[PDB]
Amino acid sequence: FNYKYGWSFAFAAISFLLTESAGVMSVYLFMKRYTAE
Repeated sequence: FNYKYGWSFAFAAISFLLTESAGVMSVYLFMKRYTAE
Protein backbone atom coordinates (compact mmCIF):
# COMPACT_ATOMS: atom_id res chain seq x y z
CA PHE A 1 0.00 0.00 0.00
CA ASN A 2 1.18 3.52 -0.82
CA TYR A 3 -0.32 6.83 0.18
CA LYS A 4 1.03 10.31 -0.38
CA TYR A 5 -0.28 13.82 0.10
CA GLY A 6 -0.43 16.16 -2.86
CA TRP A 7 0.28 19.71 -3.95
CA SER A 8 -3.01 21.19 -2.72
CA PHE A 9 -2.32 19.75 0.72
CA ALA A 10 1.00 21.62 0.60
CA PHE A 11 -0.87 24.62 -0.80
CA ALA A 12 -3.28 24.50 2.15
CA ALA A 13 -0.29 24.05 4.46
CA ILE A 14 1.52 27.22 3.34
CA SER A 15 -1.81 29.11 3.26
CA PHE A 16 -1.84 28.73 7.04
CA LEU A 17 1.57 30.40 7.24
CA LEU A 18 0.71 33.59 5.36
CA THR A 19 -2.65 34.00 7.12
CA GLU A 20 -1.32 33.99 10.68
CA SER A 21 1.70 36.12 9.79
CA ALA A 22 -0.57 38.85 8.42
CA GLY A 23 -2.67 38.86 11.60
CA VAL A 24 0.49 39.66 13.53
CA MET A 25 0.99 42.54 11.10
CA SER A 26 -2.74 43.34 11.30
CA VAL A 27 -2.37 44.07 15.01
CA TYR A 28 0.91 45.86 14.22
CA LEU A 29 -1.05 47.94 11.71
CA PHE A 30 -3.41 48.70 14.58
CA MET A 31 -0.64 49.09 17.19
CA LYS A 32 1.08 51.79 15.13
CA ARG A 33 -2.12 53.59 14.12
CA TYR A 34 -3.83 53.48 17.53
CA THR A 35 -0.80 55.49 18.63
CA ALA A 36 -1.33 57.76 15.60
CA GLU A 37 -4.73 58.95 16.86
